[PDB]
Amino acid sequence: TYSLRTFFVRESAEGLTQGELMKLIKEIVENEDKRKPYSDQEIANILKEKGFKVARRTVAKYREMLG
Repeated sequence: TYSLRTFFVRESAEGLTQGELMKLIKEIVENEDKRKPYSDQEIANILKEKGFKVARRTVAKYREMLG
């Protein structure tokens, strides 16, 4: 009740909406870790994966929206 479409959007995000990114960040924290939680640093690092266009700053903002 959420999954849809395929998965293949490495080179830059699909112009996703700010709202989509939110759930995206939270989704990443869906199965975080205690000794390796998806903190703003992590999620932010994830972006380095050459996927979405985030940033410690942006993540920080989201962190508050969810964290």
